[PDB]
Amino acid sequence: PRYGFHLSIAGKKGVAGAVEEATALGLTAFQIFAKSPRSWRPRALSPAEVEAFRALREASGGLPAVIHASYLVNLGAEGELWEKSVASLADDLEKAALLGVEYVVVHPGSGRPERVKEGALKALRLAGVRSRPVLLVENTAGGGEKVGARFEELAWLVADTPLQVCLDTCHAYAAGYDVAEDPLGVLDALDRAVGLERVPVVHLNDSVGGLGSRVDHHAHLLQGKIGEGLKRVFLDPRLKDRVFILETPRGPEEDAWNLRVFRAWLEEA
Ligand SMILES: [Mn+2]
Repeated sequence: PRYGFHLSIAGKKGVAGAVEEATALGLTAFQIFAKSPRSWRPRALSPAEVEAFRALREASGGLPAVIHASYLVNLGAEGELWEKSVASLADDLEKAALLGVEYVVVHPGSGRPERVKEGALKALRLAGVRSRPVLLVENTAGGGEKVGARFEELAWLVADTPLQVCLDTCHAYAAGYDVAEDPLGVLDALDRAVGLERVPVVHLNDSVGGLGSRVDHHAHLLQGKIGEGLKRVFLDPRLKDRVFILETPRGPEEDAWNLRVFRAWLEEA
């Protein structure tokens, strides 16, 4: 299984900088934003930057890449925040298409599940996206009016659409799926409801919150409540050809810790 982190695109290196950092760190997959997640403004992507990104990626393994939509996106919003969210996600998809990034992942949002599906489909249409890139919807911690806590709901969300799913282990744990003590059972449930063939990317986040706590607080590998449970997910034979992305604080110390754990686990495949 491939593994990586969420890398920065800020600075003079732009998105090309992320490709370089992935190679430097020795990652086998990576994730980036298509623009600052703190603002709705789209980030200009020049043809030269597109060429650099593609050339750099292809020259060093063509590592699978994922573009994460901003947390600002809420496809379940009833108000005009919906239009802003749909347009922002369409931008992510358009940028991904230009860069040759195969996946864009977004959280469902909060509200009526039907509104979320409507939003996801509208974004795909606005972006004029074909079979590529593929939009992935993540399962969530649930609670309140958050959509996607149950795998069965996600299965309905992607039914009759080209949407696929991104499993987040922290979200699942927070929602009530015992990834810590029954990681195999959680994957069995996901395969029955959604089908693992439609889960190309896994956000292998550990959790600060407890089982069914509805708390969405990511933790580094081995530093949360799931612990070695994530090892069982990472090494499950059914996911051996998937992409695993950790979404936690970045830095030399943090990265070294996480890479040492990922690599130790990989040796146990
Ligand atoms: Mn989260």
